[PDB]
Amino acid sequence: TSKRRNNGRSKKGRGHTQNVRCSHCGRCVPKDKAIKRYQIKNIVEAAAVRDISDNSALTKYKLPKTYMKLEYCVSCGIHGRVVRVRSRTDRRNRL
Amino acid sequence: EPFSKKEWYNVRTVGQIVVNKTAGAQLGRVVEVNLADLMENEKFGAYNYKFKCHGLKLTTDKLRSIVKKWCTLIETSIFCIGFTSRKSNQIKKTSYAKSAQIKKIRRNPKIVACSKVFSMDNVYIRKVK
Amino acid sequence: EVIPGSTKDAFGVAHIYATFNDTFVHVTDISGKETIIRITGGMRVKADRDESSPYAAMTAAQDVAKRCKDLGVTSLHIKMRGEGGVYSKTPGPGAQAALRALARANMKIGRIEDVTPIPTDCTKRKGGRRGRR
Amino acid sequence: PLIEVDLLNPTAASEAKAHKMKRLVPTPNSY
RNA sequence: UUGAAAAAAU
RNA sequence: GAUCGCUAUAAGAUGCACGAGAGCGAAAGCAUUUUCAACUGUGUCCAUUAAUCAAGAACGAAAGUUAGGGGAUCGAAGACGAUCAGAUACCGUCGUAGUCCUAACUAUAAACGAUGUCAACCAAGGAUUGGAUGAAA
RNA sequence: GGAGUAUGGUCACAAGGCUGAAACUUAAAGGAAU
Repeated sequence: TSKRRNNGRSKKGRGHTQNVRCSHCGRCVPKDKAIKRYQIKNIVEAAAVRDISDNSALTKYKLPKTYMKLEYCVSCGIHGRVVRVRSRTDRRNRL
Repeated sequence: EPFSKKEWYNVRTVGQIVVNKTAGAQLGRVVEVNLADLMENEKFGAYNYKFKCHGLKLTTDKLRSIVKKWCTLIETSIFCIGFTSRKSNQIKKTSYAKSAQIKKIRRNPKIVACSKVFSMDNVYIRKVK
Repeated sequence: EVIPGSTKDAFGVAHIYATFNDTFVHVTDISGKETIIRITGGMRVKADRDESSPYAAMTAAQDVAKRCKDLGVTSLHIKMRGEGGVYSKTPGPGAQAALRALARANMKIGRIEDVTPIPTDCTKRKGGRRGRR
Repeated sequence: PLIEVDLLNPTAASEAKAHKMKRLVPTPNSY
């Protein structure tokens, strides 16, 4: 029956948590049950950073990076290959 | 011809602004410039200034960058921001402040010496209106 | 010769709005009220599925450079942005393609910045409880 | 515990550590 | 992006 | 004269990042900054006043009902366009009730820890929230 | 299974809630693991 001891969430001593929106589907998912991923990406990819630095109007400009936190529902997480169906013993692993 | 009616003006003078030639020059324009360009120094690059023919604002890059996952964010109002910092000998991962402690903390920001209340490192003024 | 309304070298601001359905290459002056040239990805292709492709985005980014050079603008401040109101804050495939194509045309690139609108506290999102099945 | 110790005659140090009501004969920590 | 169905007892 | 860009308005609604197997609450539930409960402390007081409870009584998500205000977004009903053998569905667009506040109802949920309340004993270990207590400045 | 159904009572403006069977039918219905 019980596939998980925490029932898949991360909520222990509360009764309710606010919903959030899956980043790919817009499905209402609880905050603690959401699959949370943090992405830091350069605005300019490695294939173009040469051209940008080449004809640049500044002297020592340091290119910035984005910072967005993504939350997925379970169905979108698995399908998007963010997370996989692990082994029965590997489920307990939490690293 | 679409541009034959255009005239150019001037405002470190940081740049030029186009305007339609007068007919039967209007210029409360708002210009957003970087503090690095104004002071010709890259140490001021994380700021944006507004001028009206006004206000300032932290750049969007910097504001996202200085938000850390396991600390406490403190804001007030002139908008100020802050974050409780770690310590050299600190071992536990999360350094949160109490609610009672937080209310005490509510060109250079040295605001920090609140160092007698908690450990703070990332103190900025993110906006002026 | 010198086109009326043109000047010497000058600084513009290039707002690139790349969703997954289209891409806008819009350049204005430093103020942001007068626009030099605005070319989307749709005005460069026939099929509606190519309104956002890198080729359409890059091709539209070449005429913008040509017009800017004629009108005296030589350097642009890039301001990248995607449809990030409440929907995906990820700029589409043509976001980088247009940006590189601007710098590939000997056009000096000033400060770059992501101005995708991040909501502080937003309204409801389209789709319902169960998302888009 | 698993390592069993004497209960009737607690050590001098051990009764200093334990809670005031959990000593063999509860005594206060005041004067 | 589309893919519905497979009689009863052995 | 759309999409797009800068600048200003007025409501409505929301309360990101911080935000966590963290906190509080009898449960439902509670996130912008500026009366009550509980834990620790105690050579303070009372002295069995306690536990569980048919009947009975408060609170009780969401939806729903009635009457006002509000009415931005989304959207049971509904209208179109697709896909299909058909589509009255998933997909796209528009949109009434509803989603918000006030007053009165309703009293149900996969109301879940599917684990009644109270008490005694009970292997090893790391970590955490709030006090008390030594050292460490 | 019939069934939270029929009837009786009661609560609500209403949807409904609470209390709540029987006739009849059938050799399984179900739980965890290989």
